[PDB]
Formats: sequence, structure tokens, C-alpha cells
Amino acid sequence: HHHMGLNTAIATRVNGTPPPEVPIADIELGSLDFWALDDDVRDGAFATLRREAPISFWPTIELPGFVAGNGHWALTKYDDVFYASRHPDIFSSYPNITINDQTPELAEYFGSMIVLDDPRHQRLRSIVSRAFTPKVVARIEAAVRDRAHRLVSSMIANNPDRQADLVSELAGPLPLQIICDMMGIPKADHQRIFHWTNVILGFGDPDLATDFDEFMQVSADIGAYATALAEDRRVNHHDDLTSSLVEAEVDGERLSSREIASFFILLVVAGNETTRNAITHGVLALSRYPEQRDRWWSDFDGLAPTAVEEIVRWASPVVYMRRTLTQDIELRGTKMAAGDKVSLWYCSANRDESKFADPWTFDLARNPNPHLGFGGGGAHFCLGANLARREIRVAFDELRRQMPDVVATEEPARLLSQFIHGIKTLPVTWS
Ligand code: HEM
Ligand SMILES: CCOC(=O)CCCCCCn1ccnc1
Ligand SMILES: [Cl-]
Ligand SMILES: [Cl-]
Ligand SMILES: [Mg+2]
Ligand SMILES: [Mg+2]
Repeated sequence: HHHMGLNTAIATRVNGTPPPEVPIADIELGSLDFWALDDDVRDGAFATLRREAPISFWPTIELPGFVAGNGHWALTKYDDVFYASRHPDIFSSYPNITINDQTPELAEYFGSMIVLDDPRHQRLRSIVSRAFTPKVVARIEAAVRDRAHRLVSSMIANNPDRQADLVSELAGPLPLQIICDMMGIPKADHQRIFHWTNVILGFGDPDLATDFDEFMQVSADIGAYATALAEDRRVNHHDDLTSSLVEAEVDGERLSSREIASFFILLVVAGNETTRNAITHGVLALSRYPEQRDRWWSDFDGLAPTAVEEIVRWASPVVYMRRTLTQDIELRGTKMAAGDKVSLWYCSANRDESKFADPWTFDLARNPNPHLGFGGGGAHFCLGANLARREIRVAFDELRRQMPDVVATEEPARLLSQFIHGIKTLPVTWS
């Protein structure tokens, strides 16, 4: 009740404290109710699974209008998630990378390279890979700085009472601007794009959408938007990713309408529904662990590489990805069959004591940090990892410089999702 800092700040936590493990009878990964439990309970549940049932089978959650279908084998240990990620010939990304079943209706919009194996996957990725390389992403530092600086200044100018929502006022709009400008989308449409991607990756949370007809209308609307922009760029090139997409050939053929729409959707969804959560979880963590804030603030450039990676490990913005077996395998005495679904729990790998001796410590100097927040490595390693790391670093530097004592004042409103570790709103203040 008499803590350092601003009076309405949330409670701090003792760094390093492991959450209690949860009795296995209380764990139901196949119920959306489990995904509504407190993150301490979730974290303690995956701790139980790592200890007691490191590979275990679960029914698939059926969100309204999706097809659940067959259940899945959950890999909760780091070493199994890594192995699966590095064996794509066994653990295929086709037909889907979420646990539910693909359909033709969905594949119009969600049939991108993320649900394909090589060689076609790599031929698609090579259309855009150069734009996401470290040395190319570095050359847009000025754009990231301009927008992040302006957003933080606007939080100050727009809120005389010194209260704001970090998500809507910084964490959301920064990555949105950057990916949309890369794509070649005009500013006037960025908020439309953001509403569409919020629904696409928020489905099942009543605050976002629970009517499948709304999900499909949004998907059709963003697909139509992509097609129309692509059509413009076919006739008049711009130096943007949409133009690259429409100019490319794979195996001697231009991409179809479905392929262009799916590629465009993949890139904007992934740009808009990930980094914002790393930033927001990171501010939550700094609020809980002020010693970590202080050490980063007093050596920002020196600690930034490791600090950003620790924020990603801590947040695990992508909770899991799915694979499908192409052959029978056995792991940990559990035999899994060709055709079975396998879920890779990055959130759990990133707390595995076998790989991190002190996994419950939020340590901005952590080195090494072999976290799987961008996946286990290999063919599908996050295309956006360099971009995301730069966005995160700049956002925190701009906060440090202009409102160093920014702190959460309420616990987050958490997205109801099995797939994305999302924060919908995070009230903050500053002096
Ligand atoms: C902190 C932010 C992010 C996290 C934690 C994240 C995480 C991931 C993960 C876990 C995967 C799957 C990797 C695998 O299967 O091995 C992935 C793939 C991907 N990510 Fe990200 N991502 C982030 C930001 C971004 C950004 C900014 C973009 C830019 C558009 C992006 C685009 C993609 C794409 C296109 C793929 C599919 C790559 C492929 O199939 O080859 N992501 N990401
Ligand atoms: C299911 C509907 O959305 C999609 O299929 C398209 C987006 C998939 C993105 C996967 C998650 N992610 C975010 C950032 N990097 C990876
Ligand atoms: Cl533990
Ligand atoms: Cl600490
Ligand atoms: Mg407000
Ligand atoms: Mg532009």
C-alpha cells in the first residue's frame, strides 16, 4: 500500500516466483473456459503438463461456424517443439496451422504460404523475403521512429488527465502504420484494415466477434480490398509489397486472386495482431518489475537486444502453431499416427526448465535466450521477426525518452484466444 511510484499503479510482483502447478484434472485445453483463466493458472497448468504429461491428447475447440473435427497431440516441452519445427517433412504445415479444420470457403482467404510445405512455400516466401531482411528493415528506422514518437507525444497531448489506453494509443497503431505502408495501403484505410484483422484473429472473444457470418464478411471484405489494390498496382506499379506480389511468378505463373488475397491477408494480420501484444505485455511486465524498467532505462542501447527478446519470450504472443503428421512417429513413448494433428505450445516451451533454469524470472539481460516466440526455427521461421524486434525496441525507447514512468493502472483486459496472447486494453498513466 506504500510502494514507490505513481499512486494508481498496479501491484508489483516478486520476480522469479513460480506459479503454483495446477492439478491435471483441472486442465482442459479443449475448452474456451480454460483460456479465460488467469495467466498464472494457465502458466501453472502448462507446468503440470511438462512434468506429468509432456505429450497429451486434447479435443479441438469448436468456435461457432468453424469445424473442430479431430483432436490434437499437445507438445509442451521445448525439445519436442524444436524437433517438430525442424522436421517439416514429418510435421507438415498443410492443411492448417490452427487446430481447427481448413475448408474451401476459408482457403480463399487463408491459403497462404503458412499452410504450405516446400518447395511451393519457399517460392512464395522468396517474393517478399528481401523486404523483411535485417538490412532492408533497418532502412525504415526513420519511419518507425517518426510514428512511434508522434504516437507517444499524442498520448500526452490528447489526455490532460494523464490517463490513456496503451493498446489503442500506441501498441496497436504503431505496427499497423508500418505494415500498411510497406504493403502500399493508403492511410485513410489503415483503421479499416485494423478492424478486419482484429476480428480475424479475435474470433471467439465476444468483444471482437462470435458470429461466423461476421467473420466471413470481414474476410471477404479484406480479400476484396486486396484484390482491388492488386488490380491497381498491376496497371500502375508502386514500390510496395502489393506490387511485388502481383508482378511475381511462381513456377512460371502469376499468383491467382486467391493466392494474392491470402498473401496480403497473411502479411497484414501477422503485422497487426502480434507486435502490439509484445509491446503491451512488455509494459505490463515493466510495471510489475520496476527494477527491470530501471536497468533498461539507464542503459537502453546496451540492453535493448536482450530486453526485446526477453519481452517476446515472456509474452509468447503466438501461443501455439499446429502441424499434421505425414508419417507415424513416436515421441516420449507416445505413438502418433500419420494424419494426426500436433500442436506446438510456444508458451510452454518458453517456460521449460529443461532449457531455461530460471524461467519464471523476467530478466532483460537474459543471455543466451533461445526462446521459441518466433517459433522453433526452420522453414517457417517468422518472416516478420526483424521488423517486430525493431518496432518493439523503438516503442520502448520513445516511452523511455518522453514518459519514462509510464505504468499500467489496471490489470489488462485479456483477449479470449487459444492462439494469440492478446491484450485488448491496458490503462496506463505517467507523471
Ligand atoms: C512479436 C511479434 C511476432 C511474433 C511473436 C511472431 C511469431 C511467429 C511465429 C511463432 C510464427 C510461426 C513460425 C513457425 O511455424 O516455425 C510466425 C510466422 C510468420 N510470421 Fe510472425 N510473429 C510476429 C510478428 C510478425 C510480423 C511483424 C510479421 C510481418 C508481416 C509476421 C509475419 C509472419 C509470417 C508471414 C509468417 C509465416 C512465415 C512462413 O510460413 O514462412 N510476423 N510468426
Ligand atoms: C487464421 C486466420 O489468420 C490467418 O490465417 C492469417 C494470419 C496468420 C498469422 C499467424 C500468427 N502470426 C502472427 C504474426 N506472425 C504469425
Ligand atoms: Cl517450474
Ligand atoms: Cl527484478
Ligand atoms: Mg481514454
Ligand atoms: Mg504509401
